[PDB]
Amino acid sequence: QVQLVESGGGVVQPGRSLRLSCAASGFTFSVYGMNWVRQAPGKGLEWVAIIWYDGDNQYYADSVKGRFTISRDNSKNTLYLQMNGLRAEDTAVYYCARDLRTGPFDYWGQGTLVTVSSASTKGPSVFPLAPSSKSTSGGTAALGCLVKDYFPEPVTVSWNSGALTSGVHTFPAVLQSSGLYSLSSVVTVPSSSLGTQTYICNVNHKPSNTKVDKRVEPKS
Amino acid sequence: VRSLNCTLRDSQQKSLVMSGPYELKALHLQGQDMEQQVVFSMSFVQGEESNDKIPVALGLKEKNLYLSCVLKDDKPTLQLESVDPKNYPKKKMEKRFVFNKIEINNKLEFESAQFPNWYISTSQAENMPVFLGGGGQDITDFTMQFVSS
Amino acid sequence: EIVLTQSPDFQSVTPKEKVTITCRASQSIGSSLHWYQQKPDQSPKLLIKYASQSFSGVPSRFSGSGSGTDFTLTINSLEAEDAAAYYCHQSSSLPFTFGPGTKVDIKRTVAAPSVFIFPPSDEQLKSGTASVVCLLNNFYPREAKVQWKVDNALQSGNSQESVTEQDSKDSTYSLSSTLTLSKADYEKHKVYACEVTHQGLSSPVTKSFNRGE
Ligand SMILES: [Cl-]
Ligand SMILES: [Cl-]
Repeated sequence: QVQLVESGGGVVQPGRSLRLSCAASGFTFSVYGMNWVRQAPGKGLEWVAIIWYDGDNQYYADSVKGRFTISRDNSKNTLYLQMNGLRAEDTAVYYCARDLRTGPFDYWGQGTLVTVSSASTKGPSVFPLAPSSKSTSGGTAALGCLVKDYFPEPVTVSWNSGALTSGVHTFPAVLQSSGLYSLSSVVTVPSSSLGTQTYICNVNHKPSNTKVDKRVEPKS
Repeated sequence: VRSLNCTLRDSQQKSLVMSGPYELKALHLQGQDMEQQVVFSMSFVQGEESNDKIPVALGLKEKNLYLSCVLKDDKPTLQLESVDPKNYPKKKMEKRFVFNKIEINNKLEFESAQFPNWYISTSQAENMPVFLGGGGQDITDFTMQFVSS
Repeated sequence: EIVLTQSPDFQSVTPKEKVTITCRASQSIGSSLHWYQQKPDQSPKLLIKYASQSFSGVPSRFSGSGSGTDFTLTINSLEAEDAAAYYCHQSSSLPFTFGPGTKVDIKRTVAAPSVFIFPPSDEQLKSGTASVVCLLNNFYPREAKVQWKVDNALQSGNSQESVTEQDSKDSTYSLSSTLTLSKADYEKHKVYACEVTHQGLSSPVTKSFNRGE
């Protein structure tokens, strides 16, 4: 079957360069046009570049024109993207895609994340989002964990080591002014469970090897 | 203007494909790669109905392009020209886009109506561009297959 | 360059509904308009090629139509798995362009958000910065308005919102609004409130706290 596999994404400093690869199988690679399409976090798809079947021609979007170079190697069934002058705006998941007759993008790869930042690897600070003293009898209380200032993505959050799953909402990360990520994980629980049940958020940031188990208690 | 959607293969069974923004190349394709063939919209234009000749225009059905013939350095040249798809096909098509479709030896020949004795041609060699040519070693004969898919 | 626009930006659909979304081109593109589906943190997939032609393996419920500048994608009886972003793309001329997309979600009964406000912890402000989190929990539709009040004064450019993806069970959204202030700025004021406006609320809901009270 048609298979496209991208590799080469990672964290890169702005102004520096990075090479993306896309290995193809299950079709005559030498007779199909190939493309790169990118998607910045929470944004629409953006076409980056095309290379015709034989590699004697290519075309770029204005946004990448001059900074990026699309190429291929038909003997290795591989598609390339050389990125130069990378900037914060270039942070995106990069997909490789085959086109049919220079028309639709009929097969897509899984995508590779390219992170463009001057930020250093950092484990997060974990603060409690304490359940309110106003939480009434037979009602619900919300509590959580503010996971702040980490780089790069991802951090993972579980509650009571994954024992508590119903009512949990771990929010997608938001990039702050500083160039660091922040998110909160919340859980709603019975207000009557606050004294008898222990609530611990388990935060894990592998890039910095930061494991934090934070107890979330009513304030006194 | 009513036209017919088709693919064209030269007399050596080489298929036609896009290789650039305004370029076609002719190469042999494996059976499973038959879908790669460029889709033409052949329209019948108002003109010279001489015995064995029929005036046609060749648009690319999936692009805002038409084949046209012009001169470059005193030389008749084939090109793919950008058009506004909403105004095409025209019954009164512009002279540059007009080809005389000739039926001979159960085959098709496309002569430029702008340049007599100049035809849509391919080379014997694999993966070379489609051009205006026509002694000589250029291939000028084609077969038309209908688009079903 | 050919620009593509998509309408609406967001669509709420009850499962089994026949739904239609549009794509408009800035210039005539013949039938060279393609439709893609994209689920969050998933690779896009081709649905319809050349306006109205089927693509192998795509469920028969997906249908496309249109020519020139106006194009439509029809979902003939929406299924739960169809909540996704829908993109159109044109290949008539270079450079190739995508439309901005249509996000389709699952319609359910209006659900008011459960609002909670969280002051900054003692351990946070020790390191110099204070965070005020406003939680809107389990609401429908996605549309919610959050305004921060600091001693009955409206705040601007110091808050970041985050919204979860639609829950696969209850079809609700949850949202966090995080007000960031320096330790000093936070120590200058007493009242911190977040006002929430949603279709499920007859009158907007305010959740407040007096700093250290
Ligand atoms: Cl073939
Ligand atoms: Cl179906």
